[PDB]
Amino acid sequence: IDTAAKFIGAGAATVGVAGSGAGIGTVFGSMIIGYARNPSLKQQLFSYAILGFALSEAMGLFCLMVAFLILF
Amino acid sequence: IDTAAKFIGAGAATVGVAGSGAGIGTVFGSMIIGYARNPSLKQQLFSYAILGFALSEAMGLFCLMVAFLILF
Amino acid sequence: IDTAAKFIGAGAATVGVAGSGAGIGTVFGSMIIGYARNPSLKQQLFSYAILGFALSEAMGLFCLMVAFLILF
Amino acid sequence: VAYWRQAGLSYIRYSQICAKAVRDALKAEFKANAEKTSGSNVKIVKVK
Amino acid sequence: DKIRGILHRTHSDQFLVTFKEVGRKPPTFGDASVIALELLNSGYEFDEGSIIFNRFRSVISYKTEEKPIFSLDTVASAESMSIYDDIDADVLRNYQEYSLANIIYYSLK
Amino acid sequence: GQMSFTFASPTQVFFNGANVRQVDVPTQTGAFGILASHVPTLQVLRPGLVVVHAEDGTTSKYFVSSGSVTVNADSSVQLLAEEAVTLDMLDPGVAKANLEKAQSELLGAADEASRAEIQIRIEANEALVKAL
Repeated sequence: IDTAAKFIGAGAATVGVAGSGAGIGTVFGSMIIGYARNPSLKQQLFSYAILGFALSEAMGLFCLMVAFLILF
Repeated sequence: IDTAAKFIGAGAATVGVAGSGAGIGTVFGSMIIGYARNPSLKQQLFSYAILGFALSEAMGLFCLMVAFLILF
Repeated sequence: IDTAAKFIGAGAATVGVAGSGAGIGTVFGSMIIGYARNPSLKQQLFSYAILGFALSEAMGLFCLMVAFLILF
Repeated sequence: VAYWRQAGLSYIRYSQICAKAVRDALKAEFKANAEKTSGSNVKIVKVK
Repeated sequence: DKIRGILHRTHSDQFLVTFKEVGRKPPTFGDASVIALELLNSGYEFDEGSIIFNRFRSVISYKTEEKPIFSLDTVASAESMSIYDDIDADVLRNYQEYSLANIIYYSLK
Repeated sequence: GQMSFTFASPTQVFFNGANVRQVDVPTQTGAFGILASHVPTLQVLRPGLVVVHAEDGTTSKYFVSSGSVTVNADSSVQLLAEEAVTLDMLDPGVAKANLEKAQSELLGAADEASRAEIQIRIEANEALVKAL
């Protein structure tokens, strides 16, 4: 009965990372419309997308680590 | 019952690619409305939308990779 | 008990096809607003939509493909 | 696009009316400077 | 008048419109709008042009000069406007008309 | 910083090469603010007030009618307007009466473009009262 809980738990805990990709498409989908209005690429705009991918994935990749301790 | 825990987990962890499915649908919804202002197409407008796709679908594809380990 | 794990893996895996159905509303929504700027439509404006529509549905079918593997 | 668009008007024909209303809301003191500009003096000659 | 009176012989069939009663009273901006309005609503859809006038240097010496008029929207749609912002072909239609009334008022003064 | 603001009527000049950090212009297709390094555009005007914020403690409440705002590549703008008057030359009392009379002719317009001319006139008097 311990085995029947560990495998449903982590697979439930994987669901949330779908939330992460559905915002992380926006943070490059705002930089496409960002650079196409004002070519300010090499300055601070592109580095925000480097922060923007790094931040929201940290909301995402921790949820995968939640799945591991249920599995282990 | 021991084989049943294999089946219940992957169908739950399947859905973590649903948002990453829509997370690539908006990065192409930008480049329509991005290019239609500034025809600088073959340059880094399109080359950035390539990078946003393969990064986001990989985080969806790793969600399918854990579906196999719950399966196997 | 052996039949019951077939249908949770059938029901829960089919859920993820909802997400990519949300994505192709974006790209066909964005082609309406991109055309209203710059009527160069029969060129790569409309062709990028059929680029994007095939690429998002490929993820959603990739979600639906495990529903036929794990059920059978 | 607006209502003055898609009905067959020009932006000068827009700009004539909205500037004429400002010259009607002026007082009695600054009415002469609305009479000053008042640029209806050029005649029209087309040969046909 | 005296432009039309000189050119009445050689070029009587290349006239579009002629504007008389000019120069008695001082010119104003309303007369630069009367002329520029009738240059559009005539039926003649043109694509380039130029204006000739006498820009003066001093009391003694003037000079007859030459200045072009980019009236067409698509010749004003080149590489140097793709850097610019959200201007469409409707905003640039309204803007390029207004600069026709500002080159006439410059020429009239 | 390092801006240039020019504000000229046909007959008079308000600002020449003197910039103060923030310009508010009523655009035909919305509104904007000039951040002294704004991404450059070529816009045209609607009837509405221009409130230039001087450095100088206070603001400056002008009211244009129809002009053109050209912010350019270097940090420098050129705002030219046709009827750029201040507030105290206008009377509010005549501006109240001019509204509903142009609404009365709106139903009495038989043609489609002559009625479209009436829709231009009611919009300018609507921005007249609310600015006051």
